[PDB]
Amino acid sequence: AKSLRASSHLNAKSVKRRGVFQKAVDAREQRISDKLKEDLLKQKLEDLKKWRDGRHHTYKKAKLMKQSKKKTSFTRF
Amino acid sequence: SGNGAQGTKFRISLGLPVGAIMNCADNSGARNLYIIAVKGSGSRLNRLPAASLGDMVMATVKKGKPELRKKVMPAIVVRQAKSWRRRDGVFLYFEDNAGVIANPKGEMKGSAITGPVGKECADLWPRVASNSGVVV
Amino acid sequence: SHRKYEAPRHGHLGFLPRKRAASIRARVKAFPKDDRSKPVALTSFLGYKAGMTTIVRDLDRPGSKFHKREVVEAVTVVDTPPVVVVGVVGYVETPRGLRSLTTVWAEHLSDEVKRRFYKNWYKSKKKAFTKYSAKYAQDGAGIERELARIKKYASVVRVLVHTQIRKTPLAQKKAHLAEIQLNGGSISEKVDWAREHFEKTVAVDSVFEQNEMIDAIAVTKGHGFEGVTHRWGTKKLPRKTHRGLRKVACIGAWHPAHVMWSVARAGQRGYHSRTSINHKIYRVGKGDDEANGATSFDRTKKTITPMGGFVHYGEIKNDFIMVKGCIPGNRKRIVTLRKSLYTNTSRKALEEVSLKWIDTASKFGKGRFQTPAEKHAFMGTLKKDL
Amino acid sequence: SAAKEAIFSKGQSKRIWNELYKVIDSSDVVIHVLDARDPLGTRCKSVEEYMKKETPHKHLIYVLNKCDLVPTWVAAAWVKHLSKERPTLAFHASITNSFGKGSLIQLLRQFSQLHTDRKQISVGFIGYPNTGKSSIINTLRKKKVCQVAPIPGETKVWQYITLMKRIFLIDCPGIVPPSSKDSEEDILFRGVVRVEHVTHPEQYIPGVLKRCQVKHLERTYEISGWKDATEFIEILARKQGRLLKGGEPDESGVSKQILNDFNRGKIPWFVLPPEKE
RNA sequence: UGUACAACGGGGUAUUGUAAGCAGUAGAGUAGCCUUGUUGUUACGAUCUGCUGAGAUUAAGCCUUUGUUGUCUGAUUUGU
RNA sequence: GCAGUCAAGCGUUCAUAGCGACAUUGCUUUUUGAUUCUUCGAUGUCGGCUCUUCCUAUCAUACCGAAGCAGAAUUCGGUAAGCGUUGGAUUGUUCACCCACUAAUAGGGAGUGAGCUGGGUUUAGACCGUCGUGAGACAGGUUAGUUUUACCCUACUGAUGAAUGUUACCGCAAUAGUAAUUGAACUUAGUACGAGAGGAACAGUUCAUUCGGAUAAUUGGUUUUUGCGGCUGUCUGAUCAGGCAUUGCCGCGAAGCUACCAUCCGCUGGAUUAUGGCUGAACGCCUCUAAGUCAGAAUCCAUGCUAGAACGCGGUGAUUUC
RNA sequence: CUCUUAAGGUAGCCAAAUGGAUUAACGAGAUUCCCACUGUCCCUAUCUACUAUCUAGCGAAACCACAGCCAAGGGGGCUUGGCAGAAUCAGCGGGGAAAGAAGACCCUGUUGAGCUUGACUCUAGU
RNA sequence: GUGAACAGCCUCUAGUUGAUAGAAUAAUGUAGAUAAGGGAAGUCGGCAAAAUAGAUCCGUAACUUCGGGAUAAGGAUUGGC
RNA sequence: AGAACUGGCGAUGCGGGAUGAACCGAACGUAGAGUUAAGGUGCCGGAAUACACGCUCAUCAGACACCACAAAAGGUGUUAGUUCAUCUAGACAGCCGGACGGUGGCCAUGGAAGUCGGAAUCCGCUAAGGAGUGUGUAACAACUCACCGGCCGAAUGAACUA
RNA sequence: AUGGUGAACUAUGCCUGAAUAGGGUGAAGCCAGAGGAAACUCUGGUGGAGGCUCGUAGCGGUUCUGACGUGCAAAUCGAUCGUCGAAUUUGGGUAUAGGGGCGAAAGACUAAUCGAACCAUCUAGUAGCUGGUUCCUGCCGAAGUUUCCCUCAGGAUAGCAG
Ligand SMILES: Nc1nc2c(ncn2[C@@H]2O[C@H](COP(=O)(O)OP(=O)(O)O)[C@@H](O)[C@H]2O)c(=O)[nH]1
Ligand SMILES: [Mg+2]
Repeated sequence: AKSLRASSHLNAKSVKRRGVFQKAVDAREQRISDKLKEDLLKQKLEDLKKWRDGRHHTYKKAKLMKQSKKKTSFTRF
Repeated sequence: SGNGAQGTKFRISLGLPVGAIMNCADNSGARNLYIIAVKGSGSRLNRLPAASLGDMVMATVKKGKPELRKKVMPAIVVRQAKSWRRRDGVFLYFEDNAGVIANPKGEMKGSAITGPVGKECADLWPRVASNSGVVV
Repeated sequence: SHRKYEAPRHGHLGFLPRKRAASIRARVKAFPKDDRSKPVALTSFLGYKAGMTTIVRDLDRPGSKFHKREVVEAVTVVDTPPVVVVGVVGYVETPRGLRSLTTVWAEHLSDEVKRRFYKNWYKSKKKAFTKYSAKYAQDGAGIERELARIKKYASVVRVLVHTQIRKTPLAQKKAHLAEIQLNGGSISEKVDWAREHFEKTVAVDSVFEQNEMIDAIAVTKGHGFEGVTHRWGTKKLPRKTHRGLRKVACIGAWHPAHVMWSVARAGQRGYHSRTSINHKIYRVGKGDDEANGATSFDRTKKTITPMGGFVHYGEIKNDFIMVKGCIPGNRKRIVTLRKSLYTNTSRKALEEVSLKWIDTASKFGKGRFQTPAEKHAFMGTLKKDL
Repeated sequence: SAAKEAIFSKGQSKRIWNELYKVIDSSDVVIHVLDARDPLGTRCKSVEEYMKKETPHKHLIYVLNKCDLVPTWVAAAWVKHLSKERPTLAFHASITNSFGKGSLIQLLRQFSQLHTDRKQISVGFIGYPNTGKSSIINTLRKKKVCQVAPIPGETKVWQYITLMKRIFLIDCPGIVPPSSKDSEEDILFRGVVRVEHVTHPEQYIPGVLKRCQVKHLERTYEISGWKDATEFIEILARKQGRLLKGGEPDESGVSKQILNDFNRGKIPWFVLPPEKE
């Protein structure tokens, strides 16, 4: 009966989202974030056991001069 | 599911297409049933309506008591020779595929069933479970 | 003349063209919606599909017919050693779409990534990032400039990770590099996190955890040129039909005087990129932990490695992700595991998974034993023994 | 209860009835062929009343075919009782050993004499499928002119047969009228039904035991002492070796054979004519 | 020029179903032989039993490898 | 349809000279659901197998409006083509009709005339019927009866690819495609509603149908693993170990391939239609509409998913030493 | 001118055993049905050989106005649009003055020749 | 040699090893097989395949021109020693 | 459909109608210049996004032929008209008030009082008020309009045509 | 039409040669046994008949959504099938020759030719008809209709251009 795109069932889903489901998502995420912090701490703890530049400037200037010299510019003529 | 069926029925491998003779497990006097139709089947183009354990069919009594033949009564498949899966994983099959005569509301015409009855059919049909001396 | 009996289309028109995927590693075309209030997290991961095995699960699904009953499930084991961050990419939001603004790499890159940048690694001088490490020497002025640029302008930050493929049983030494988007935290927090991580690894349990639904994005198994009867499921024509019976019979009408794009034709099957979503994580294993494959109902003290290893894949010496059901892609294949793009509202996404048993019997035959110890104790002593 | 088989509707087909109405529209004299075994069963009254209303000038005649399968007194009683309504004529159709051929020739020749103003006279034959209209035409014309087959429904169209320069015979597909007063059990025992397609022919056998006499049925098949039809079939099948693979009798097939013997005049049966008057 | 790769080998892991050879009284019985006797005995004899879940196969698109032996080399082209 | 009638109007000059909408009346098988259970010349060969798309004149599913619509069900109507629309029986075939299943078994277009096929156009054989003096031809009926791309172009399905310094990696997204579907089960409940018989639904849950996309843990299938074992016949003197039997045959058989014969997975935001409204003129009442505006369908457009412009683009790495 | 067709209650009368053709046997004859059996199908899958495929050698043919992307119009070329990027490989069988019959069923000339007949003119024979 | 056999299969004498080859093992084909459960529901039509099959023994119907039908049908067996 | 005539095409290009047997224009050698026809002048496209008076908004406008069809009508779209009617003895729209008396007229019946019905349908008092226009009641009650009147203040209504 | 040439293919007659495993059935005759007086009837054998049967070689050509379809082949290949002791199959010799022969009659066959073989000539047979019909320019330039042969056809006249 009621389709996937059904407004009624989607609205029941949306009411349900904000309850137990988003709670469980956010709590799960907090736990995984703490595990990541543990992981980085362990790794740093084993660690203690021991323009942009001239390249990009010439690159861009050449590219723009080639586009102006072959008449192939999106932005200028 | 059907009329008189208790709750949902999960997928089991279809064993009994239309035109399949199946034994009559009950004591209603029929000796075999001939599936002419299957309840609940979808409309796929060349697909024969097929029946499995726990499914209600429409069957004619082909051999047996003359008071029962030439008539089309509903039947409920209680055994099956096609191996199907039980969720506590085991694929199982019976030695014959058989059914019982039921009125469309689920009641058994017979007063007993002989031989084993699958639990997927006993569970789904209370009047089958209540008439089956051997389950699984 | 109208179609006499209405039948639905064979196949899906949204999975077209059924061509070979442009790369073996399937792209992630969408990442979960960024929520800056949450802390910084990785939205995907990279692992290798090791194989499949059997699980008994103590199902707690209220309202079900299998409620409070053990149910046997097939699962897929994805070998997931930790991936290590090597770079950042900042994306600006432009009226023609997202745009990579800049990319900052770690100071030291392993051989595994550097191999990814050559077709002929053995012949090379291995000069991969030699003029780029020097940008860290001059107190990191260029590195800091591009990171400040990401902070100033980027509206999407993606980290660049890669797999420690040497930890897998694979023969391939060329690691797999990818962009993983960082969700949570502001742009500056994303960049600072990533800078702090430029040579540290990220374990799989720092991205996913048990009882989470994840997406599997992988290029499927390839089958070569395959005909209509099985590329699309078209019915076989009657026996000994002239010109053959494994082909579609009529192709077109008197008009449009062409074969339509919708008519099923033969061609490449498989090796297509697919995104399969909502795969429940049944176990996030730990590499160092022996008894990976043991549970609280099964005390055998065994790892998830079947006897004889997996078939066409070695042992599981690493962290692994065991997901319910089957996954696109075959064994040995890089898969991308993604966080779910939406807060799923099914009750399956909420269930805690309670395994009773993992099938570590051999996949190289009709394996009947879980451990070599069990096989020995069932056989008895042989003639190799006295 | 099961569906009505398509084989008990045969003869009610619209093409057959169109063919009959052509035969009637084109005939001056209409012969209604009757089976002497059960004439009243094989009498199509609806066509008779249609002709009495719509075509009073066309002449119905009864011809009591298969007249050699009843006793002489039964044939005589039936002609006595049907002549009170319609001029009937006893007849046994056989190209070599007929009876009533001369009488029918004389009657048709008189019918032509009455219509001397109309210089061709067409005589159409009417009845159930298996009564013998083609066999009567072949008898009169004195060779295998129309197609003759015991399985009913052979001829599908009418055909003109030129008996004489003045007289034409028209064979017709046999009809069965759809009046519900006749059972669908009865539409089988009149030779109308191809018994091959009868789905459960084991049920009509007590009907045969009703129609036939035990004294004759013990003799047509050399078997005796059946308590019931359902075991009459099995004792006959064991006698004839019609046992399927595994020791069980070919019960449906033997029933089909018994019904075929009944309708094709291998078993002696008739319904007794009405009482003396 | 190496936790390299390869060809073999070892170990698992899987498939079959108990190898070749020898022995045995185990054996339907039939011949012969005398100690003419109850495992009489010498020979044949399908088969049976013991060595023997033995023997074979096992990546060719299985896993692993403290072993052995060898290889690491040519050709072509590409510049803002 | 024919024959009337009336007359809004028309002609007009005369409204009786005539036309003439709507409305209506006579004719059609007997007023008490019986029959009228009832058939009557298609000079027609088209029709099924596979497969695609479109139409809306909507059968179902979605949402509405009107009904003595209590409930349940139904009827009539509106928007609506997103998505489905069956298995058989039957006869020249097809519809019909029949049986059943189904949510429903809607109606059509382009159809598939030498993609494949059945009857018919079916040519020389033959038989019967009718006619003709005849040769013969027909009111017929029955039977048997070779037909052959593409290797060309284009379309379509997949696969490479030259050069825009070279080379490598990581991405963007114009455009184009798009997908999910239906049923019933627990609970809401034996509640609302009801004399009673009966008896919903939303919210919360669980499965399944059809489709689709994958996958091979398991189960099943398959076996040139000719992997292992056996069997027949013969040949290598016997044992061994083997050959041959157009893969010899039989049993088991890993791996691989594979099956609703196995398993997993398939969503959520905007804007609307009918309709229901708000404020409010037109028009000193009123009015959902004119200005403005709220909600609202399986719709649309996006999200998500597939491809990636081979002449769309970005970021980044290395750029040849004698 | 007259007038004609109404015998009994489950097998009769009978004709120098039968009263039949409802004929055995036979049949690559036409048709229906049943059992058995099966991939005919549900609903497809897998395997083997040879192809196809790639290479070395050898090397045709049909066909051919020129070409070869679509839509609407015009009672492929012209009109108006959609567009359009080298060179290509395997499939495919929608379309192609693209070939393969344009055959078959039709129409017409004063158009042969086979056959018939109290059509005409003749004639062997008799 | 097997076997009833000048059948099929294997071999001795004699003859031949000639038919363009090599490498892969996609779809579709040609030829040949196997397939769970059901068993004609497929089809215009059980087409094609399957099933049967040698020999011994038991047994064998209607009908009949008395000759047949008839290998009717339906059963029980088969090795080695 | 028949007759009679006259034109066009055949044998014939060219300009225009996007296109073209039947339409509009047009006296065909090779050119140059000017001017035009029919058709046009936003851009494709040579030529005014000219001037001017109105009308029209179409949830698939029209650009188009017209004593052509679907075509006779339907519309609380808009515009211009025609005829008739009402109006400082107060118009249209609003509120407010009266809306009476015989009388609950007769018949009917469980009831029927203007309003289930059948027939009458008159009189009085009036500024006006039906033996009642509808909602209503079991009947009444009440409300309502049609009809008057009070307040307001100046135009309005109806049918038709384009 | 005239005159010739073919029975090496094939049709049929004749003369002279040749070829055809293994099985099933079990006819007459005969033998023994028992019945009956006898004709003879029953049982057990023997025997080995048949335009009999299964089935090789052989001869044929049924069926297949068979293979092939510029093929190996202008009729093959594969499997399946009919028959297989004779009205059989077959070599050579010999006879029949075209308005003929020969035919278990299908117009079947008569050298890939048959609704009348093949070859040459008369013969360049006959056309209502189809296709084609070869250089340039200048100038003039139609008709597509009347009237009669009953009419169609086929034609003769007027009309237009000269
Ligand atoms: N015994 C008998 N049988 C007859 C007679 N007439 C016809 N039949 C049978 O009827 C069968 C065929 O019937 P048919 O003539 O085709 O019936 P129709 O279609 O009415 O002419 C034939 O086999 C005859 O044996 C008769 O007079 N006596
Ligand atoms: Mg007949």
